[PDB]
Amino acid sequence: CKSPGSSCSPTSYNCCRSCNPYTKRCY
Repeated sequence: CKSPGSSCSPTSYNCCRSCNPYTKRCY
């Protein structure tokens, strides 16, 4: 899994961190 600045739509599970909704990527 990813964690930082990685593309996410809402709960795309692309990252084990969280989805930063300003960049539509992870924190």
